[PDB]
Amino acid sequence: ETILEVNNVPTNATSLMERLRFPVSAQAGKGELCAVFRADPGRNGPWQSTLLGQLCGYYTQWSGSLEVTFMFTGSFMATGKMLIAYTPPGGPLPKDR
Amino acid sequence: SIWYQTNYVVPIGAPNTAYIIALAAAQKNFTMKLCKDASDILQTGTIQ
Amino acid sequence: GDRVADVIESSIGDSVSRALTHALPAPTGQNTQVSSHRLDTGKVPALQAAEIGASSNASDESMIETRCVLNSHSTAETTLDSFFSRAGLVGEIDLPLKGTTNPNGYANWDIDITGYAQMRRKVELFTYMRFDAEFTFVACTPTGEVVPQLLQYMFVPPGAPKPDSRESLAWQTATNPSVFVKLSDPPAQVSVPFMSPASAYQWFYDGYPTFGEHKQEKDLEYGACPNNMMGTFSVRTVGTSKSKYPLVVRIYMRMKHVRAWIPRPMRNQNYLFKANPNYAGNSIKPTGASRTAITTL
Amino acid sequence: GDRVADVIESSIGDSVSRALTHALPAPTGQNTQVSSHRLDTGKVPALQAAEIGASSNASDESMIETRCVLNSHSTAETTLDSFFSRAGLVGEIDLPLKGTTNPNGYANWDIDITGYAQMRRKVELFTYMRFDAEFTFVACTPTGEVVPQLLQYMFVPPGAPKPDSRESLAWQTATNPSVFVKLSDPPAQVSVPFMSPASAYQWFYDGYPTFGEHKQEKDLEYGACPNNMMGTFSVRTVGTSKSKYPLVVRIYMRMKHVRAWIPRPMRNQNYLFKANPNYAGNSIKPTGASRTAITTL
Amino acid sequence: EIGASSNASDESMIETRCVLNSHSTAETTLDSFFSRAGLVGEIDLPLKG
Amino acid sequence: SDRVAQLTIGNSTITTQEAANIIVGYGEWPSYCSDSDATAVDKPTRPDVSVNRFYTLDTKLWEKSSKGWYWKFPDVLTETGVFGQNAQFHYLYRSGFCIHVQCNASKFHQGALLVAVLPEYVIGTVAGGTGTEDTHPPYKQTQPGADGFELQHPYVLDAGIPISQLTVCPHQWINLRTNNCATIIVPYINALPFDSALNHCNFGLLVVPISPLDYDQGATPVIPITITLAPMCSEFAGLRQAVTQ
Amino acid sequence: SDRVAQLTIGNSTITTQEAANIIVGYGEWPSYCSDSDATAVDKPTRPDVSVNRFYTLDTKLWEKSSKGWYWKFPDVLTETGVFGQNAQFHYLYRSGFCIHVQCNASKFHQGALLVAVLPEYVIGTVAGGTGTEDTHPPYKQTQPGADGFELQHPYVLDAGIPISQLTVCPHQWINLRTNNCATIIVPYINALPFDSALNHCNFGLLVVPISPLDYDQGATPVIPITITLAPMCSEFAGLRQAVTQ
Ligand SMILES: CCO/N=C/c1ccc(OCC[C@@H](C)CCN2CCN(c3ccncc3)C2=O)cc1
Ligand SMILES: CCO/N=C/c1ccc(OCC[C@@H](C)CCN2CCN(c3ccncc3)C2=O)cc1
Ligand SMILES: [Cl-]
Ligand SMILES: [Cl-]
Repeated sequence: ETILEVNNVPTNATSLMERLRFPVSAQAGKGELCAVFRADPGRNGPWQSTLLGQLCGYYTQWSGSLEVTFMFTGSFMATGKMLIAYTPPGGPLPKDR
Repeated sequence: SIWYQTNYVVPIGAPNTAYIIALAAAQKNFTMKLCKDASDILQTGTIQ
Repeated sequence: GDRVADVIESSIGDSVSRALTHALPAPTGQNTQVSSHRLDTGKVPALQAAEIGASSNASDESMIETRCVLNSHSTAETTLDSFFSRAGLVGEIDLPLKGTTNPNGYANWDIDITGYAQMRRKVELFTYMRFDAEFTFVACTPTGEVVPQLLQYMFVPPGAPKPDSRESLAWQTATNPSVFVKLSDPPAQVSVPFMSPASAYQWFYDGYPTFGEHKQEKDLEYGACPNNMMGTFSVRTVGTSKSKYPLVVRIYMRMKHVRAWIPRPMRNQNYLFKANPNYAGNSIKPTGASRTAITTL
Repeated sequence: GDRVADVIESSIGDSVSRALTHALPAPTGQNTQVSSHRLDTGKVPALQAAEIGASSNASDESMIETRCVLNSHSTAETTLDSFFSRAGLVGEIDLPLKGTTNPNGYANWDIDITGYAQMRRKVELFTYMRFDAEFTFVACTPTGEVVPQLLQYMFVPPGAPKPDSRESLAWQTATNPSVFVKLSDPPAQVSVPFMSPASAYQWFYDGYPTFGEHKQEKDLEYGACPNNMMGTFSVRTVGTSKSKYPLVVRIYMRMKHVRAWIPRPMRNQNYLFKANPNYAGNSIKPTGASRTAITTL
Repeated sequence: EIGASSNASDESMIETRCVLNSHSTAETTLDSFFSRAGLVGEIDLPLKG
Repeated sequence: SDRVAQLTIGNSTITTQEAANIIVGYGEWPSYCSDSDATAVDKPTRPDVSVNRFYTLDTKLWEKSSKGWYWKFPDVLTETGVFGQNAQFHYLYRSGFCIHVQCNASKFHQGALLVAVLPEYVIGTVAGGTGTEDTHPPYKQTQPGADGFELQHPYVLDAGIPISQLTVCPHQWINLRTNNCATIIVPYINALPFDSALNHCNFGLLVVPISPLDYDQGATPVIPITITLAPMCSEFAGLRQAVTQ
Repeated sequence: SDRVAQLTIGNSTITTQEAANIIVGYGEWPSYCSDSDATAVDKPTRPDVSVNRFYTLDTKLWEKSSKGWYWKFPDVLTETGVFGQNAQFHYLYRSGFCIHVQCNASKFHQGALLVAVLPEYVIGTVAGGTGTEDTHPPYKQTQPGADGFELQHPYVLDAGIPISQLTVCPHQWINLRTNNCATIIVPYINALPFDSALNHCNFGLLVVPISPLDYDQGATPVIPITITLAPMCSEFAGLRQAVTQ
């Protein structure tokens, strides 16, 4: 496993390390959206920061299941439940949860 | 896509914002085929 | 566990595709057996019922008195490999000097063999085809002349950087396969495996490649299936200065180790485009020659 | 046949309802075993975790030093049959002379035992109940007097003609069961089987009996389930002229051969209607007695 | 934090069917990856330069 | 080892690191209807994975003044996913359920929710206040759909019965200082082998705060309660056109 | 004993007293995808009876001037019954089909329809008439839905190929003096184990009059052709929300 840049938005040199992680914080309980990204490993985007995506770049075709492990780095007193979903082909970006 | 199932709850004295780090890799049924050059070529002029 | 009867006695799940027919060996044509006059009531070979959808099973022996004929005529020349493993033109690349198309010394050829009628009509007899192939590259000037020029051919699979110039960094070819050869040398020749992500290429794909509303703008993608798009073939004169001579590369393909499924009616109208079966509507011609009357030759 | 692995190893279809617990015999209350002082670390019976949803498993022996007690107290009187097989009032039918309700000599009683609190509260402890029953009919004048009158009781199942008068042709009772008895005779008494189309009657049906839009008008049918509607009980004085005396028939029911499923919280607000659990909103009372403070008796 | 990759597999995260995977892993060996000739040097021998 | 758990069914997986075991209603697991109990003759359809999976239907906010809510099964899923479609196209339906109510807070919040399952949960009205009006609850109240419905008078569960005795039904508690979820497996409960998923709600799910939520100014005040559930051993029969009610 | 038949599958039964045997495309019966050919890992859903049944989708009128029509599979069912729902909720789909085209007349009518199945039936345009315009057929024409679409130029099957050679495909004829229906069983045909029921039409059904309908003034002039079909061994995988295209 290598770090996936889900937060690939900032681009100025001083803020590059920020791409390495996304935030979560107290919401208003409406099952709000936290983040989204394509699962395509050999496509431009987040996966480009991973060794998998890079090596994948040397092969025309690939086949297999992928996995993403999310690590929470908040304080020990913080708690929470998240819903992470993978939407197979054909499904548009989910409107709501 | 990631959604808040419930909510990020914290007591008095703890930060209202924390971060998540995502690590990814392939499962053991993963394989690749047909070697090709990568789309990037990290060089603009000649390398001295 | 399973306890309810309908589940135990279920067929849900058998992967065994039960087949009604099997192949028998047939190196030669069938022999003819002696036959005599039959004047029977009840037996009637001549009468058929084409509505069923099967071809007539009536044979020579039952329609006329035949002699015995030991037929040793071979059926070898009609196998798929015999029919297809003959190299034919499938692409041409031009590398002119002061022209319009490629005055830069290089050229990118989209790997698609549907630009030539002969070869195309043959493969389109089947819907799905799986095979390896031998490609031969013949190069010379437009007059069929041979000159001392060094060329580089490179296979650029989907996702690899397409050369944008005669000096593009992509020609470093560190991973893609490239071939360096002189026009003086004999035609370059290589073997190519079955590269599709599918179990077979298909000359016809009645569908769209992606989801969404299929509005007018995107109607060009109807019938386009990525499993058939193997990549780009790039060629360039090997130098930093323009070549002194104009060139032409003819690409020949010879299929080998062929398998095909689902026969189709054979094309009977002139071809117009690579990507589709479009035909000239104001010019629909019959499949063959015509005559003045049904009662005269 | 089944060949694909997921189908072979499937559980789709097992009708065997695997149970976590089974019943053991218990004719008497549990005995108490001798116990001594335990001063252990690790073992801790007193501590529980009610969140789990199970009752405390702590026993007398582990909470205090106990003596041995051979308990032979019977548990027989708390079986469903012991609890329910006691006849109670479930219906009253009035047959007055010059009144408003039934001045015609007959009466139709919709077979519903939910008109009396005592009996009702008992059966409503369970959701589903299956049983046979013994019905007893006590008749007399309004003063509890006995007179020489002949009566006819008839069970009219759903679909049979309900008598519309003391002289209705329906009293021919050629197929329905009828009982003829005098007020002087002892109370008529018969056995009734479990007649529902369902495996059990149910005192609660959270649903509607039919499809369609469930607009305001039809909201009276919410909770009404035909499987609980066994029919009509009709009674009449047996004659072509008005009876000389006013009558009252009290109907008593005694369940027997009882089975029940799914216990429920017991009713704690006065009953208002037969068909529903409606309660008086401006009069919600606590379940029991109250006191001035939590620290005083 | 331990420093090892996740050991969670398809079978334990969702109900899966049986799949006999015969996809080869031969093309990703070091020799397959590297034994492809590429440009590593250029030497110029000009006249009047 | 009892506080940690994983529920996987279909293409869905749930995790919890603060559970309090699992309750199996009336002590028995869901199971398909046997050939002895069955009565309808047509061969049923058992979609399996496409319908027996975790559906996360609704989220409510717990407040210092919340009264409690209820949802009805199978009413909650009748318009959701492949399960809903089957419920609509078929006259007959039967299934069990795995219910997982979620609610986490902090080690500084307090409060306790009673999560229970009540078969044949018939609703009553306050009868005009005086008890002289024979009112009846409207469709929107008896079958509230996925949004559930808030209880008017919790003490009597809006049906003239004491909530104090609701524990006689399969249940668990979500005591914030102990666990952040309740899990209850429920088998098909009815006096018939199959029934209409539309006209009949086999049971109701009740989530009621018995010990009010509380915390100090400054702690996250938004405490959601999310309802996730999965049908089990779903069976359908009596196919025809789709009907919503 | 070959002119009489009964097809029963699901809760549907078809009868015919003037059949002409049954064709089993390319000589093989539909079958579920084996664990060797399969590639996707999720456990599929096989609804069975709720989707593998006879759906009667459309009726056309045969006229002395009709040209012929075509329908596409599985396009025809994508919006019908439980089958349609599964096709929409799942990314992957595969199935076979039993097709039964019906058309009866009288012993005084005459005419012959060719009923065939053509895998990967790609449609072409007349290219502006002169062949200089690179036009493409619109969505409504490539995937006509249940209504089918009328052929513009039958002789070339609107795709530059001779209909005279269409008999090289699984087919039957409906010759009014002989039979009043055609029945063709078709196995899943594709170069992949499963595929999208939405973006890809595995094959097309063609019903074309080769010998024109005819009769005398006074005989019933309304001669319908009805299309009934049933999926076989339907399998679906890759569940998600419902998508229509
Ligand atoms: C060192 C460079 O040498 N490489 C030579 C080379 C030659 C051919 C190469 O790939 C040839 C692939 C063709 C056999 C595929 C032809 N097909 C597959 C099906 N298809 C197609 C076209 C249009 N519509 C549907 C299908 C095609 O055109 C790759 C490299
Ligand atoms: C010769 C005539 O003698 N017949 C006497 C008789 C007596 C009783 C008869 O049927 C008694 C059926 C009751 C035991 C059913 C009571 N139940 C079943 C469940 N139920 C109910 C009522 C309201 N809401 C839900 C359920 C009822 O009221 C029939 C005939
Ligand atoms: Cl949905
Ligand atoms: Cl429909």
